[PDB]
Amino acid sequence: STGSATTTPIDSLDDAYITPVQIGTPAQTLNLDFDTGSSDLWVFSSETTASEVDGQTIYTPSKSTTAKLLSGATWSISYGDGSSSSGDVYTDTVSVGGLTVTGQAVESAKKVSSSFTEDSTIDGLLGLAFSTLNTVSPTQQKTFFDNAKASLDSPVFTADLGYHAPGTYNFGFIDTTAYTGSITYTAVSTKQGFWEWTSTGYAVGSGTFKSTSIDGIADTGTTLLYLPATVVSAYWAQVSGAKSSSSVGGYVFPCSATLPSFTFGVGSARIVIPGDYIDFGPISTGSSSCFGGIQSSAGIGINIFGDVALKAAFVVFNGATTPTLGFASK
Repeated sequence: STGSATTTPIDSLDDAYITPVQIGTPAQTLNLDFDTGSSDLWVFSSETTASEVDGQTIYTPSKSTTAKLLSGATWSISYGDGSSSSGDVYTDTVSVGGLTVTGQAVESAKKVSSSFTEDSTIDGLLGLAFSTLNTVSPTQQKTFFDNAKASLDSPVFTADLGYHAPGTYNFGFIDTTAYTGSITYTAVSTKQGFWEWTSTGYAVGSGTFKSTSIDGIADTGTTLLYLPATVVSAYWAQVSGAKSSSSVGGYVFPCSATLPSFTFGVGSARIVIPGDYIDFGPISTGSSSCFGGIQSSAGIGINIFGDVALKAAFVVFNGATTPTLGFASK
């Protein structure tokens, strides 16, 4: 089997991407944030505290004839951005773009933090990291991809995120018309539960490529590119007037600037992020200072190849016996 669904930026800055997902019988369609950096499929629901729901579409398990409460199961997750959610657990039928899993754990939120309430465009998350990170207790549950894997034509999924434009998540096949050149595959460590790999270096604009190992994670649920302070300083040094702002919490730059591109290495191959992908717009409404899309990972403990990097590439998440990651230009 295969599945294919279109993923769409939630706003004009590509702050995140949403993909429609069918849950239950009859289908309830929710727009979920596909997140290769986490492993819980959770949704706003009829159980969510009412004051915490502000425009999201909710899953109502009582209206799904295939929903079954998973007895005694709860979940609670806290994300790197400070947001969180928690609740109970049903199993139900879940379909993405024509691909169907019966018995998928659907984590129904009783509580969400303020940032989720404030984002009316995200109905929940669909985790695509490794199932060892799933938070369901006392019996950990499998991700949608883990459940679908054995049925897929090939044990893979692909992310093709657009810049200011729709894109595609495919399960079970590689669309060889979706990228240019070849796909370069690189090794993955699953020891932290992530799609963790080692970039071979970077360049800023037309500058010299610096060979240096950058360990980090391919994370479709993180907006920006988080890289070591030395690399981020080298990038923003090329932008007249850019500086690191303590009040804003990262590098900012004059909105009148034209940004240089940023290149990262995948083996001997190179992915080029165009400069405009690095512009996240005014720091506050009406400001002429703009937020940068490359920021330091120094306070994180891990580098994050988020959407800024991934949307410059066609990305294969290869769930073969030994998982690997593939990147092609597009």
